[PDB]
Amino acid sequence: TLDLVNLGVAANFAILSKTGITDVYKSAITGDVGASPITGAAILLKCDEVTGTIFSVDAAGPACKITDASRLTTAVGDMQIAYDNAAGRLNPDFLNLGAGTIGGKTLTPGLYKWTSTLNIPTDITISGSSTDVWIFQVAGNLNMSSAVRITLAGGAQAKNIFWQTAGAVTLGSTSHFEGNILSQTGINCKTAASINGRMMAQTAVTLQMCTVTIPQ
Repeated sequence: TLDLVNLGVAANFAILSKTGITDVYKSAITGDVGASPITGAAILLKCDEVTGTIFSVDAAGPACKITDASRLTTAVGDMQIAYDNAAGRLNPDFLNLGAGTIGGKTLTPGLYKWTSTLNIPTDITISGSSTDVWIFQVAGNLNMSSAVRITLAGGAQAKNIFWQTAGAVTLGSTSHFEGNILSQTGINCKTAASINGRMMAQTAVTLQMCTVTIPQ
């Protein structure tokens, strides 16, 4: 059975990036947000958008920000370890499933690999027990189209799902995502996209009136 990706301190964040967090007001974030090593000024969230703590490396950032460089250093470090752990898993259960387009699929537990961009143009289901683990390894971009919903079935939980992407993630407007995103690059959410899962970007997270909730 497939081991969890250990996020270490990064587990405490709904959104963690390296070059900031942009926003089209109003978004709804539940969980802590942070960015390092970029200045807190690069977090463009207001205080009324975040239920949780906004962490900054410095004296800049939103009014409510807490300055904690040392915690953000560990979190981003942990996020990179998680990214490398997820990317490094061997012996996939699936390689190039749906030739890189997986709309309408029900995904069962295990390790999936794509040597391409992964596209999700229509609704999918992720189906398994409360303790089953999914790791999706994507060597290109990850695209989910407008209005596309990931459904969890069988007791599958968002905290047991990891999406590792070598390229940028693009969540289409009104889309509903489930799981942790470990992006080597950006995570770009469009108007009124929901994410039940963490957005861990080694560049930036961009929001457009999005809802982000840390998985429970």
